Parts: sequence; C-alpha cells; structure tokens
Amino acid sequence: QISVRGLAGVENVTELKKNFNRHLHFTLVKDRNVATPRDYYFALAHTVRDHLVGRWIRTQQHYYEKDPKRIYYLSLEFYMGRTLQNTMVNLALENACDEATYQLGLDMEELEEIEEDAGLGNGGLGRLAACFLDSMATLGLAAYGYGIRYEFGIFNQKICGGWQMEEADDWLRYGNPWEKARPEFTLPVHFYGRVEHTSQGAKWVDTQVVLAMPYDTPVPGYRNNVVNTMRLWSAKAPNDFNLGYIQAVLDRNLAENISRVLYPNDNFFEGKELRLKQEYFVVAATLQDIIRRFKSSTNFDAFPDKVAIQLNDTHPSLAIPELMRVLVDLERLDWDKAWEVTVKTCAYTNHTVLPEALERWPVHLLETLLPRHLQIIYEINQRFLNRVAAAFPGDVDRLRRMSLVEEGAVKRINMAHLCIAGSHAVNGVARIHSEILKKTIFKDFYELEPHKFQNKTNGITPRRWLVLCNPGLAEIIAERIGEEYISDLDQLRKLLSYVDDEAFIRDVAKVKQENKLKFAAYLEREYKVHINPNSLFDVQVKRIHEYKRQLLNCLHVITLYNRIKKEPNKFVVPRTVMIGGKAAPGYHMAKMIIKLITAIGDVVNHDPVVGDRLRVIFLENYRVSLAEKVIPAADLSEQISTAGTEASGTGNMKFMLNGALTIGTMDGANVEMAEEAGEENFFIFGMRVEDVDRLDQRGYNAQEYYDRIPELRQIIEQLSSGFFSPKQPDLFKDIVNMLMHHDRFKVFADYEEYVKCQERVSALYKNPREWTRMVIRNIATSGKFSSDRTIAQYAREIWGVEPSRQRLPA
Amino acid sequence: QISVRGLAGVENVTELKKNFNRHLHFTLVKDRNVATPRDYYFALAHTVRDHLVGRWIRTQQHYYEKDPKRIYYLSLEFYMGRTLQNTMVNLALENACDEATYQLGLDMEELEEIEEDAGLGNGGLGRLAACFLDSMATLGLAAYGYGIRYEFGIFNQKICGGWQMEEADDWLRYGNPWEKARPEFTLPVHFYGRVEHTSQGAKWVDTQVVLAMPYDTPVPGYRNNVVNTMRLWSAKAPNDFNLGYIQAVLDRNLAENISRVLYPNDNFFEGKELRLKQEYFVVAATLQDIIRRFKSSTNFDAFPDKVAIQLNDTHPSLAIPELMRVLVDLERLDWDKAWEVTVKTCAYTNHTVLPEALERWPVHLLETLLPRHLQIIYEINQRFLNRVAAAFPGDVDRLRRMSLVEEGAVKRINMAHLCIAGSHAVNGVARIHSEILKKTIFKDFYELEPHKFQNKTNGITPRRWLVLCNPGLAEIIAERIGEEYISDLDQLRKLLSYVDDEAFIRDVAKVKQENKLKFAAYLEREYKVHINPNSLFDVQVKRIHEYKRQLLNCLHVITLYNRIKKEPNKFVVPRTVMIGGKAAPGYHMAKMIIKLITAIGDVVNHDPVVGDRLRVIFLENYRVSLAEKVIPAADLSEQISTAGTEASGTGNMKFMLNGALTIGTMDGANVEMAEEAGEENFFIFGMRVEDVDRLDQRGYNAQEYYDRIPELRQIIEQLSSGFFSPKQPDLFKDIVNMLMHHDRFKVFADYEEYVKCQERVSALYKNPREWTRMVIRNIATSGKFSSDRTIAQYAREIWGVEPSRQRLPA
Ligand SMILES: COC(=O)C(=O)N[C@@H]1O[C@H](CO)[C@@H](O)[C@H](O)[C@H]1O
Ligand SMILES: COC(=O)C(=O)N[C@@H]1O[C@H](CO)[C@@H](O)[C@H](O)[C@H]1O
Ligand SMILES: *Cc1c(COP(=O)(O)O)cnc(C)c1O
Ligand SMILES: *Cc1c(COP(=O)(O)O)cnc(C)c1O
Repeated sequence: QISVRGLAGVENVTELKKNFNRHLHFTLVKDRNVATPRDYYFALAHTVRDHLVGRWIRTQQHYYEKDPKRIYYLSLEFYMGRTLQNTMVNLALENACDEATYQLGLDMEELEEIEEDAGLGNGGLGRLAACFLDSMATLGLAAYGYGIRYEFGIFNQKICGGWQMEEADDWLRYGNPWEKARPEFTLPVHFYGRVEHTSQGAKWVDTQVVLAMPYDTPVPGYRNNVVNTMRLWSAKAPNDFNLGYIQAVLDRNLAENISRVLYPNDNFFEGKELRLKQEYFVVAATLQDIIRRFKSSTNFDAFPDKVAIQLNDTHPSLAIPELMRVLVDLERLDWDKAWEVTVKTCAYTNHTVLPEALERWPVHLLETLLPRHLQIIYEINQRFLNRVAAAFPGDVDRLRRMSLVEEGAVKRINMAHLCIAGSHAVNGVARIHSEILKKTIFKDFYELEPHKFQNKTNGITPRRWLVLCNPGLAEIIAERIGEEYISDLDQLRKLLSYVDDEAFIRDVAKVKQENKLKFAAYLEREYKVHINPNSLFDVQVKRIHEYKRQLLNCLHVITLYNRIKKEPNKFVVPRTVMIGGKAAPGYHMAKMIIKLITAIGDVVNHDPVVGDRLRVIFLENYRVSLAEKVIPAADLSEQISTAGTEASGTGNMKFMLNGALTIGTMDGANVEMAEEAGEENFFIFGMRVEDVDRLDQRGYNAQEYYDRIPELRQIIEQLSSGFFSPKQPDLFKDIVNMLMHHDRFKVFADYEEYVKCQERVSALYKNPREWTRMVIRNIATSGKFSSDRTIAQYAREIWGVEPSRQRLPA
Repeated sequence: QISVRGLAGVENVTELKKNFNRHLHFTLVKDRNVATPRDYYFALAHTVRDHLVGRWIRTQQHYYEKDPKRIYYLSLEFYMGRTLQNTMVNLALENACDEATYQLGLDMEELEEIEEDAGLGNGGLGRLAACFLDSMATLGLAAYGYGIRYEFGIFNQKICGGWQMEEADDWLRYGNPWEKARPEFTLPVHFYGRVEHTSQGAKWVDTQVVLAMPYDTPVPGYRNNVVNTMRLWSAKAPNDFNLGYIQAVLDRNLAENISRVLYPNDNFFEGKELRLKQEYFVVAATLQDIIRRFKSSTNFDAFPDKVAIQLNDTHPSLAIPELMRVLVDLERLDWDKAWEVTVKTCAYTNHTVLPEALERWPVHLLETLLPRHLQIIYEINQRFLNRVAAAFPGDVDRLRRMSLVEEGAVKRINMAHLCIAGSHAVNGVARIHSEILKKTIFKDFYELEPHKFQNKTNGITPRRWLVLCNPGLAEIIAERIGEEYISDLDQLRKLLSYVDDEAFIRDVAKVKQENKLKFAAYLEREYKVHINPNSLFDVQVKRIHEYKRQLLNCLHVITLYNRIKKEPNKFVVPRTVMIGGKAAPGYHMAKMIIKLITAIGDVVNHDPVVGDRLRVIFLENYRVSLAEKVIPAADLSEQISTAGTEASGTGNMKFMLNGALTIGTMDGANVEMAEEAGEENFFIFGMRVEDVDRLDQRGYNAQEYYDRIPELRQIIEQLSSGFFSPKQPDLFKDIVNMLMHHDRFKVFADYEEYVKCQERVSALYKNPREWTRMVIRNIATSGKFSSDRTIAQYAREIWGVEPSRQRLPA
C-alpha cells in the first residue's frame, strides 16, 4: 500500500503464503476450519521468525570471525513491547506480509493486536534499553543485551470504581515464538555461604546454588541484515536441590522465584532481599558468559580491549565487585591489575537525582547473602578513600561524604559511589541532568576525577516510534525527502524548506486528523467511550508520580471546568484531556491521584452545560503498545515535571517526532528540544532550576499562593468540601493536606504560569494553519533525539568502537 | 537393515534428510558446526513428529464425522517411556530414518539415548495405561487418555554407599517435542467453598478456582494411520489470584503445585490433601471436556451410548459423584435419571487386594475440600444401603460391611465401595485375582450384583515389548511366519512347528546371546561393571516391595554363595543375578532391602574363590527405557510374589515374549502363562493361595523353618552377626526381626521349594539345546498376553464397541 512499507513481490508473497500454511499445519497442528485468530497470529509470527534465523546465525558467525570489541548492556529491565511488526519493518516485509495475509482472507492488523507485550520494564529506563538495542543493531555494533526473563512483567492495570487494580501479567501463557531456550549454556550462581581464607587466596564456600538458564531473542537492525542477541536468564533449581520427598520437590519454587516477577517501582528504591538476589543473579550469570566468550576468542590485559560493560543505573552495580572476585579469587590476578581491568571495562549511566530512588543496601543484607562481595567492597572503599585523603589532605568531611559505606542507624552501601569508583566513565542522560550531577550529588567525585563525567542525551528509535506507529506521517515525509532519514534522522531538517508549502501543510494536518479518528474509534471499540475528534487532544502519559505532577494538570482541568460553569455561553476551544499511566502498588499518593482523575471525569463528562467542550479520560493500562496508538494521535504533549527532577524524559521525544506541540518546564531533555526547535515553537512555562533553589532557600509556603489566587482557592475548597466525592466528602483529604503542607514538588508555584501558557496553546489551536506550521518546525528539528545519535556517542566516547552502516550479505 | 523395520525408499530418505536439515536450521537455530548430539536428537524428533500431524488431524476429523462412541481412560499415571523409536515403528519409518541419519553422518541409536523418559507412572498400573493407549489406537477405537502433566515424574534413583538417593526428574528441562499445548481449551476447577440450598437445587459457592490447561500428545496406532490423543492437564492460577503485590504473585505457586509432582508410591495409599486435589483436578477438568464434546456432537439419555469412562483403579473415583453433581446441580436432571446415566457410563478396574493400597479418605478432608461431593456420596450410600437392606432383610452386619462410609477413630469413605456402586462393570486383572475379589474383599457386592463382576487379564503391547526392544527376535520370527503377528500375536503359535527345527533353535539362541553381549557392554559403558556374558542372566526387575519378595531372591543368592565357599572346586552353572527397582521414599523396609542387595554384592563380587561363577548386580534407576534393554537380555525371569498378592503382574509377560524362562509362584497372571505354555515348560514352586490360607489359619511361625533348615539358619546368623556389614554389625537387624517375627509374606515358607526349583533351572541351562526348545515353547504361547486381546475384551464386554483393524487413508 505505502512506499516505506517495502515491496510486495510476487515470489515473496507466494513464499510467505505457503510457509504460513505450513506452520499452521505442522507447527500449530490445525486446519483452516478450527483455527482461531490467535492461531493465525502464531502462524504469521513463525513465518516472519523464519526470515530472521539465517541472518541471526551468520551475524554471530561474523562476530566470531572478525572478533570485534563486544558491548554488553546490563539492565534489569527491557521494555520491548510487541515484536511482530517491528521485525517486519526492519526486514522490509510489511507490505509483503500484508498482501500475503490479505490473499489468505485475513486482516494483518487484527492479528498484530493478538500479540502480548513483552512488558519487562517499568517505564523510561526500561524502554531506553529497548531503543538502545534497536540502535546498536542498526549501527552494526557487536552488542548483547543481558537481563532477566521475568515470568511476570509489569502488572496489567484495571480500573474499578475509579481505583487502580493490579493483575498478574502472565505474558508467556500462550508461549513466546521469538525466544529460543539455550539450556546448553546453563550456568551456576552462588548465594549465602561463608568466606574461607587459605594459604593462597580467599574461598567462598558452603553456598546455595541456583542455575541460570538463558533464553535468546533476536534483535534485527534496520535493513542491514544484522541480528544481535538479547539474552535473558531464567532461574532453575538444581536437581539435587533439598535432596519429606514431596516437600523437597515443591520447595524448588523458592529458588526459581528469583526470576518470577518484575518489581513494579518507577524511580523508587525498595530494599528487599528478593530484589538483591535478582541483581546478583543477572550479574553473576552474565559475567561468566562474558569471560567464557572472551577466552574462546589468560591475557586479561586485553580484556578491556575486547569487552565493554555498560551498567544501566546501579541495578547491576555488583558487576564491579563480582568482576574483581573472579579476577582475584579465581584467575589469581593481583588486586591492582584486576582493578585496572575492571575500571577500564565498566561504565555507569545515572538516571535520576531523586534521593528515594538511589540504591543504598543494608550491610547486614550483603553480609549474609554475598559475604565475599562485602569484603571486596570494603577493600575498594579503603583504597578509594586513601586516594581522596591524598588529594584533599585534612578534609575529613569529604572522606565521610565520598565513602561507599554510609554510617547511621544501619550501615548501608551507596551503590552509586561504588559505580563511580569502579567505572572509567559516568554519564547523565540530558545536558541539564549531567550538569546537576557535577554540581550537586556527585560534586565531590567530579572534583577528584573530572575526566570521568560525561553527558549522553537520551533518544528514541525512529523505527518503532515513527515508521511503525505512524506510517502515514513517515510516508508523506518520504514522499518529499526519500527514505534515508529513517536511519539518519538529522535529514528531517530538510523539511524546514516545506514549512510554507501548502501541499505539505495540508498533508501533515490530514495525517494527524486520521490518527485522531482512528484512536477515537479505538476508545469506543475496546473501552466504550465517546470523544469529539474535532477537539484538541491534550495528553499526559507516563508513570504516575508526584514529581511528574499529573496533579498540576488536574488543577488546570478543574480550572477550565469552573470557567465554563461561570460563563457557559462563552466560546472555548474544545479539549479532550487524556491522562494515563500506572502507579506502583505500594505508592499510596500515586493511587490517590488516579482516583482523583477518574473522579474529575465523572463530574466533567456528565455535566450537560459542558457538552462536548471538555472531556477527561483516564487511559487504562498504559504500556508500549498503547503508546504506539495514542502518541501519533496527540496534539499537545504534557511534560510538566518540576524543574530539576526529570533526568531526561523520552516520552517527550516521541510526541515531538509525531506531530504534537509541547507544553512544559525547562527540565530534562525539554531544554534541548526547545533549543533545537527554537523557544518560540515551544510552550515553556514555570520555574527554572535556579528558581526552585531560590524558593527552597527562602522556604516554600503553599498557603501564600492559596491566599493570593482566587481560582486556586476555589479548586482546593471544592476538593476539601467533597465536590468531586459526594458520598465520601473527605476522600481527597490526603491530597489537599500534601498540597498545602508538604508538597516537595511545588505544584502551586507553577499554577499561574501554567494556566496562562495553556491559554496561549488554545489561541494557536484556533488557527489551524499556524498550528500546523509550528508542528512542522518541531518534526523537522527532532533529528537530534534519535537513539542512533545517542548510541554513536556512547560508541565513540565511552566504548571505543566505531558504528557502521554497512549491510551484511543476506 | 532388517525387514520388520520397513522400507528405506530413495524418495523418503531424501525427504527426511532435507526436513532434518530444515529443523536444525529454522527450529533449533543452529548449524552443523555448533550442533550437539542433543540438537541432532531434536531435529530428528521434529522431523518424525511432522509425519504424525497429517494423520492426527484427519483421525480427529474422522471421529467428528462418524461420531462413534468415545472411550475415556482416566488415570493418574501414564508410564510412557521414550516416544521417538515407538513413533518410527508405528509409522514404518525406522529403516528410512536410520538410513537418512546414516547418510548425514549420525548414529540414530546414539540419538535415541538422548530422549528423556516420560516417567509419569510408578510401575505396573501406569505402564498398563500406556500399553492400553497403544492397543486402542491399533484397534481403531475412538479413545482418549486423560491424566495429569506432572512437572516431575517418578524420581531418578542414585545409589550412594549402597543406599538409594532420590533426585528430581526434571524431564521437561530441554522441552518436549511431542506435546502440543492447547491453552484455548483451558477449564476452571473448583475447590473448598460451601454448599447453599436454594429454592431450586443446591449451589456450590465461595470456591477457590484453579485453571486446568491441556497438553495433547499423539498416540499412533500400528501402521493403520490412526492417531489418537492423550490429554494431560496442567495447573494454572487465575490472573486475579490473590489479587503485598509481590507476595500475591509468588503465591500463585500454591495453586500450580497441584500438577507439580507424581506421588512415588507403588501399591500404597498415602492420604495427603495434595493427592486428593490431584485426583479431583483430573476428574473435574476431564468431565467438563467430555460433556463439552458430547454436546458438540440436552438428551443425556444417549450419554451412555456415546460415552464410556474407564476408571484406572479408584484414583479417579470422584468422577462418579462429580458426574452426578453436574447432571443434578447444573443440568437439572432428577437424581434417579442422573444415577442411571452415571452407572451405565462408568466402569471400574481394581488392581490390588493389599489393604494398605486401598483408598479410604477421611471424611473431614472431603468435607473441607469438596463439601458438595461429600453430600452426594452420603446420598449415594443411603440409597445403596436401602437396596442392600431390601435384598438381605435383617442382615445388619452386611449393611455396615458394605457401607461406603467406614466408622471408627475417624470416619472415612471407602472409594472402592463407591466405585462398585456407581459402575456397571467391575473387573480384576487376572483370572485368579478376579476370583479372589468375588470370594473375599468384594464378596458382599458380588452377592448383591453378580452381573457386574468380570475378569480382563492384563497384557503388554507387542510393539514396544518385542519389535522395538528386540528387533533381532522379531526378525527371525517374521522370517518364518511373516509380519502379521505384530498386530495378531496369537499367530506366534505357528512357531510350535519349529521347535525341532535346528536352524530356528540356533537363531533363537544366537539372538539371545547377542542381546546379552550388548547389555553386558552397556553395563560397563554407563556403569563401569564387568560381567561374564556366558553366565545365566537371572533377573528380577520391578518396584521394591515386601510382597514381591526380593528378599527370597536374596536368600537364594546367599545360599549359592555359601555352597560355593563350602565346596570351592565343585562345578556350578555360572550366574549373573540382577535385581533392580525403585523404593518409595518413605518405605523404610524397601530401602533396607536395596542396601542388603548391594551389601551382598560387595561381598560376593570381591571373593577370589567365587571368581566369575557368581555376580550380584543392582540395576540402578530401573525405568521403561532400562526395561527395554535388560528384558531382551534375560534368561531367567523372577516372579516370586507370595501367592495371592500380585494381582496380575505384567513384567512377567514381557520376559516370556522375549525368550526368558520363568521361575515363579502360582500368582497373578503366572497361572495363565503356565496354563498357556504348559506347566512342564514353566518353573513353578511354592505355596498356592489355598496353602497360604491354611498357614494363616494355623498361624505362621517363622522360627519353625529356622529350626529345621540348617542352610537357612546359617544365612540368618550371617545377617545378624554382621557378616555382610563389618563396620555396622547390626545394620540389618530390622530385616532379621521382620523375617523372624512379623513377616506378612512368609518368605521362609517358600525357601526350601524355591532353592530346589532353582537347582532344576541350573540343570536345564547346562543343556543349551533343551533350554532353547523350552524357550521356543514359551514364546510360541505368549499370544494371549498381547494388550490387543485385553482391549478387544474391554471393548466388546464392557464398552460396547467393536475393534477395527481397518487402515485410514494416509
Ligand atoms: C532508577 O531510575 C528510574 O527508575 C527511571 O526510570 N528513570 C528514568 O530513566 C529515563 C531514561 O534515562 C529518563 O529519561 C527519566 O527522566 C528517568 O526518570
Ligand atoms: C493401586 O495399585 C497399584 O499401585 C499397582 O501398581 N498395582 C499393579 O497394577 C498392575 C496392572 O494391573 C498389576 O499387574 C500388578 O500386579 C499390580 O500390583
Ligand atoms: C516512552 C515510555 C515511557 C517514558 O515516558 P516519560 O514521559 O519519559 O516518562 C514510559 N512508558 C512507556 C510505555 C513508554 O513508551
Ligand atoms: C512392566 C514394568 C513394570 C511392572 O512390572 P511387574 O514385575 O509386573 O511389577 C514396572 N516398571 C517398569 C519400568 C515396567 O516396564
């Protein structure tokens, strides 16, 4: 149908059809008379998968022959989403498969909706890992993603009575056609035990053993015939485990629980033993695999020349002491040489500055679970502090501030300090974030080793986030500038010469309208909810958290509602406000915010006077597959975190690339986005980081804003009086109390400027032509935010490898 | 190579080779450079599996079109063993696959050894179910085997320090290529809750739900293109299960534990809650599936005409009250009509008379777990006893003897009584066993309803137990009488006309020698143990149990050893005594018997004076695959259970068909085997059932035998003095105490006659020609013991269906 979706050759369509029927028969063991839609989905999945194998086998054989430096990206999260369409896009098989299934009397889009999301992540951090794998494959890097194969990913969110209900994400129920179990590479992981000091070296003995079984999933590059690997470990008990009889067998579950479920927290540290076990589990299995592959290429001096380990935050920080343990205890290298190798091999990426999100493990936990690692950590700390003492003689407070060991009620290990000490590079994920790291939380470290600190602004893959989810936009763009931009997003700048092109302006606006119509229909299909496609689609989708300030958005919504009730027959630009995102199960305030949102909708959506001028919808179960649907349909992107709290943000980039204008604070990547597009083409408002600091020094007093802003006072009084909760008048008392007495994120402080800015948005929307021209200016300057640019910088500035755009023989 | 293995056509060999390479590439994602033997095994398995699908799909379509009466065999055990070779045999692909793999540079036999046994059974009862499935498919019956897909089957037995060690049988570790998950047919099973009595009928409410997910495995008939199904249920927790968050997800294990492991008991009842849950789990899921299929053919009067349910012992006895529950509570049929349908639908097979093996569930357990079923059972009992009271007025003791409810310390439900009352047919598994049922334990029931009692002597499938495990013997036989006997075993009688044929006599003897050489080599390969292939192979393989009397065998072995030590330079026929079998983990005496056996071997195998004249080997981890190796190599089959205890026995039939002579008591099927072959061609000894009864009436006094038999006294003194356990003089004190004071199985009573009989065996072995002629007479008369004969009788006399030998279009 459309150009960017590839060719539908006669030979290929014929081949696809026969292989489809072959799998339906031999693989699914079914006939066209009893086959269900799910059966057809699997037949198609296996058919597409077949096209990957040849390339997958030769890519790996290629790396063996050339032996390039290997990149290992360690993460406890890989938010992959669905794999079928992405695979077709990267293999240029979309139109062929669409035609083939069409001829078989099937609708491919219907089949794609059957695939379960691989939701092995919470949000931004996990999705970044997924985008990175795509880019590393597209740039021809010998990269491997290593993680855990959770039996249950992020929970499926259900809304009952306006409240969030959690249900298990049994994503493997019907099977996973993309993965390939590799039991032959199963490795042992040790826990507990004790340390024994012998004549020659220490020994970790009397440990409990848990097996790590790997499952490999192919990661295809964009049309370059490269297929890398994502290896996820699954926990298995040894067969002699606990070996009355029956109980011993049933207790195998204890060991296998390690890979059972993903901790559902976004930007929040929960110091539970099971989580620590998961972190060591992935690190121990991965490092053995890395060393095994290295030897199969004694001379560990060349280890850093053949290996690069990237730590996605501190979750896999134990890789540092584990590498030391192996090199020192097992390989018998002297400490100094081992440390040199470790530092040159490891690099650390920080993803937040919120104190509650930093990992600080209790010493008593490490002491019992990983006794040898604790000893190695104390030794690392000892030698590191000796270096600090030599550089800053007499500065005793600096010593206690930089220590990896934190004193107090209970001693803890600051994992971030461990990562900085044992890594040759430390980076933030957006310019402002990286600067904050050097100026605040990591200031002492920056002063000791300035060369270690870098910035690597985040990005998103234009394959999944443009071509896959918005083919209509990808097509009108390709029509003007070709298809080269898909793997060289900077070329979108050429669109700047079409900002005055009446034809282009019309096409851009038409694509958006079509996306909105499609999404508007979807809402009624799977969720039975009516919305006016002519209204401005105002959306804020991301995990629910106080720092992201969904509450500020709520305040604006209520303001709009009160204004309409005050002057009913006054014209206002129609809006459909959409808010979606999951709240961590144990995050009470976050769950209350969800209830507030649905409560507001209950009132606003049923008020006769409002009509179709204002609608408030809460998008249930926001996940990757849902993002691919709502983002292309958005007009306004809400990125309103308090300045200095959102390290980078990536959802913001997805909206910019898909034709939505942005209203937001100068926080995270928003700053660079506005810089690229021009501040006049962005809706910036609120306090800057400096303004927040000034307020804190003076003391934030929410009462002041309440006393001086009549409209704000009214909203708070409505909340307190039960206006939004008739049967439960004090239902939102906790929210009001927090806002009024202990709001760490200063919601009230940005209220006035936010509302004013929103009026400017409605003003521009009333002028279709000018709204679209500003949109074009945003799309045209979103090139910098491609994860291909991000990965190329990591490759050259951190890993020491050169990216390649060369195709491999298919 | 050999005739009976089929043709190796050029076209087929070429096709097999290409499909083998296809699966290695696309299915296993590997190349010939990194493929391991396990990889090659799977490539072959998938290749053979492909040949089954077409036939499997059309067989099921066939049953849908013709709608014949369906046979449902319910069992908690299906001891299948390996599937690859069996599939090739039934599809006549063995030589083709052998040639194809040969050309690819691979040894098929080596690949077959890689497959894990599907050990979902304990012994005889579970293997009978497996043989039955094979025969039902070969006889063209629309049969379905229903059971549980245990994650862990019978434990793998390891021998350490002469003691049995148990280790988990993780048979699904590398995957199961034969099964096909059918999540689309997942069904709910209810537990706990309470009964609510409403205006119209009772309702079972507030129950906990566990999902039953089916996995289908194909069951090919012998060269008739019929492929039936074995459906095994797997337990799955619902997604809203227990829905802090993490714990709720981890607790899903509680529900899924139902299908986690097989209870490892042979002829022993263990009243644990988990076992009861397994029994109801299989019954509830299966019955819903049966009824669903029935409706997809309201008129339950025709239910018995379209459905037959065979209960393999009482394990699935809850099918009776569950069927009543569904018909009465859900379908709204009146009790009397529902009962009529239930009785006409169900049939029960008893497999033992040992009191400790009978199921008697505590009322308090059923009361809590299945409240509605308990009520239905009380009602059934009430109406049944009313019938008894009317037939035998005033006989109050008969009423208490026949009640389904047993009074006493704790009230229990006698499941056997439940089965007899709710079944239209009850059968024993050997003529003598069925007679004992009518004369003793079920006497009262037989007097009330004589027409219900039948006999169906057991059998074994000649496919796995002759053609598959002993191709050499199958070939020399086919050379003389053709291949028709493989599916019409009675034709072996034609071999009687070759008993004087010098050529045949030589071939029979040659095949046995080759089998012994192969097995003798195997022992050194995987177990490093030397044995003299020229000796008589004396073997007893079966589960370890006191009633099977492995101890009597031990006494004979020690006798032989003492005699040699007494007259060292006297000639004796060399023997290799092999004993193997697993002991239930909680069966202490059984574990002590294993230790005694290895202890005897430790002494006998290292005595210089004995030389290679006597060897005692304990065959580790006896299972189906091992049986296929040792049985064809045996000369003497030990079937020495105390008369009246072995219901039938089936191992005895396997040995008879494979050229071994039998030494045994007139117990179980041994009686019919001797009757078929002629008592002069069997080595019978010991007390008959009548003799055992006389002894019990008089009182068994073991001391008497000890006082009057010098050789026996010596053995007991050696055991007591520590002769076989130097470091632990009283190690076998429990064994001696049991033998001397509380031996329920009268080991001593048959000692003298057993030893005398064994001398007659050694005498015949010294005459090769006559030994072989007697062997021929046994093989020639083993036809009656084919499970095809057994199934044909069940079909005509119980299920009301006619077996068919007609091929289906392939
Ligand atoms: C440990 O931090 C987190 O939980 C987390 O998800 N952080 C997130 O990581 C993303 C990728 O760098 C950033 O864009 C987000 O701003 C940051 O909050
Ligand atoms: C519940 O009984 C058992 O545990 C069991 O395995 N019984 C066995 O069943 C076999 C098949 O009929 C018979 O041949 C054996 O003699 C009987 O002991
Ligand atoms: C892109 C993405 C995120 C990150 O969004 P931010 O607004 O940067 O927090 C979270 N969840 C999903 C499903 C995403 O696709
Ligand atoms: C045939 C068989 C049995 C039954 O043997 P009996 O001697 O009748 O108890 C038990 N186990 C296995 C593995 C078998 O093949």
